[PDB]
Amino acid sequence: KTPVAKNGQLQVVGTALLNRDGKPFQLRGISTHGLQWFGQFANKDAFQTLRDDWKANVVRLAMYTDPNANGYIAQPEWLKAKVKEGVEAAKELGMYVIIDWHILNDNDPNLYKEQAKRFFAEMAREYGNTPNVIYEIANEPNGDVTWEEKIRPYADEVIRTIRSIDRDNLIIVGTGTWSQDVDDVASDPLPYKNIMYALHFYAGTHGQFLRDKANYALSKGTPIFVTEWGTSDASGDGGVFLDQSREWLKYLDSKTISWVNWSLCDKNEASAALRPGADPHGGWGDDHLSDSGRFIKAKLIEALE
Ligand SMILES: [Ca+2]
Repeated sequence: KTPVAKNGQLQVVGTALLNRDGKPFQLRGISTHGLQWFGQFANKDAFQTLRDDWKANVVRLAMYTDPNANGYIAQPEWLKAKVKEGVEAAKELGMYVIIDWHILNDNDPNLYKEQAKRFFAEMAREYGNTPNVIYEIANEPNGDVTWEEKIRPYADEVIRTIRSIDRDNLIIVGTGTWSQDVDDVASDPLPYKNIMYALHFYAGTHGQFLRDKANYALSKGTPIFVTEWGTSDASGDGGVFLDQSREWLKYLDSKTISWVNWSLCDKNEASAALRPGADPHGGWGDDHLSDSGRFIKAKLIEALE
């Protein structure tokens, strides 16, 4: 029985994500790399391998926005079509699916706020009628871009647009310093239904100092969802950090915090789950899973156990 058939319409109560029966529920899965670069993996066959064999219950569609990255602003119809294919695939498989407005070098989400509103309004009219879709409205605010000054104002307007159409599907809002500054949200939280706040980390870079920030946020009532994390270090030059990854996943499991690994592609970098040449349509043998991918697959299987 599929994840969506078993869990239905999710709800946020306090810090906690719950399923349709009010039971605590953890989403676990993996993100595409940028759809403009590694979109070949965002298909129903790859996703079925993730569901059936890896035991993932969520996928994330990383739609870069920055036109210099060949993001949505440079080629909106072509990228929107990829997002739709990804969402339709997830719907057919009964998986949850995150539509990620993947800001990064465009470090202030306000830069493309009008485009974000129109895009998410469309996504909500198309997909807001079933439980699957999750709207991630600003991947990683960074630089001099704070909760009070820039992120919350952006989020309030985009959330009002979404909530005028889709009253209940989850919305996840990024936080300052590449979605680290979750401890700033409680100073002025958003008064809408089913909102959670992003925490991102790399196992080779972040440790207890960032877990303390998460705990502080949780203690003030801020719901956290890890929409992106890596097994490598921030630069990616350290190889993989599996004992540090295990420590982080133990922490997230203890708090029933949902998590999404980066990334499902075959780029020659430590955080990529697949080895170069891996089949876009799934069924990956061990030869084409990287050290990171082998670990993530095993952890997902173990969690369902
Ligand atoms: Ca809905």
